[PDB]
Amino acid sequence: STGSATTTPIDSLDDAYITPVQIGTPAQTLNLDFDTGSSDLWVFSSETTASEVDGQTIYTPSKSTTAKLLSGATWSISYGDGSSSSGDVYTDTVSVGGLTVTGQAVESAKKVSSSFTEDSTIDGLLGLAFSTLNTVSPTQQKTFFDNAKASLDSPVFTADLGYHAPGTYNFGFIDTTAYTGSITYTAVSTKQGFWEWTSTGYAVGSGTFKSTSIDGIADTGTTLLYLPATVVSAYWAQVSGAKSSSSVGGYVFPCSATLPSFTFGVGSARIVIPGDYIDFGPISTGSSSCFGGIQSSAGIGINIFGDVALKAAFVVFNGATTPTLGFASK
Repeated sequence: STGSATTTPIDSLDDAYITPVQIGTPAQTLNLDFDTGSSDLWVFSSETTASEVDGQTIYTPSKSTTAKLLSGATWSISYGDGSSSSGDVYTDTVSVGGLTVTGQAVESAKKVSSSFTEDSTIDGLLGLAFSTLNTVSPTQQKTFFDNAKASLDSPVFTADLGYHAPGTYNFGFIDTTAYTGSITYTAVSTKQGFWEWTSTGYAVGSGTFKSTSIDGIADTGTTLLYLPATVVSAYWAQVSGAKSSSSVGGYVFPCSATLPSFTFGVGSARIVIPGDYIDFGPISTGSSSCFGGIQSSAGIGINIFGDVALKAAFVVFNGATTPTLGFASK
């Protein structure tokens, strides 16, 4: 089997991407944030505290003839961005773009933190990291990809995110028309539950490529590119007027700047992020100071190749017996 669905930026800045997911019988379509950095499929629901729902589409398990309460199971997740959610658990039928899993754990929110309520475009998250990170207790549950793997033509899914434009998540096949050149595969450590790999270095604009190992995660659920402070300082030093702002919480730069590109290594291959992908717009409405898309990972504990990086590439999440990650230019 295979599946294919279109993923669309939630706003004009590409702050996140949503992909429609069919849940239950008859189908309830929710637009979920496909997150290779977490392992829970959780949704706004008829159980969510009413004051915490503000425009999202909800899953109503009582209207699904295939939904079954998973007795005694609860979940609670806290994300690196400070957001959180929690609730109970159903099993139900879940389909993405033609690909169907029966018995998928659907984590129904009872509580969401304010940032989720404040974002009316995200109805929940579909985790695509390793099932070892799933938060359901007392019996951990499997991701959608983990449940679908055995049935897929190949045990893979691909992320092709657009810059200011729609893109595609494919399950079970590699679309050889979606990228240029070849796909370079690189090793993955699953010990932390993430798609964790080691970039071979970086360049800023037309500058000299610096060979240096950068360990980090391929995370479709994080907007920006978080890298070591030495690398981020080298990038922003090339932008006249850029500086790190403690009040804003990272590097800002004059909105009139033209940004240089940023290149990261995958083995001997190179992925080039165009400068425009690094512009996240005014820090506040009407400001002429703009927020940078490359930020220090220093307070995080891990480097994060988020959407800024991944949308420059066609990315293969290879779930073979020994998982690997593939990157191609596009």
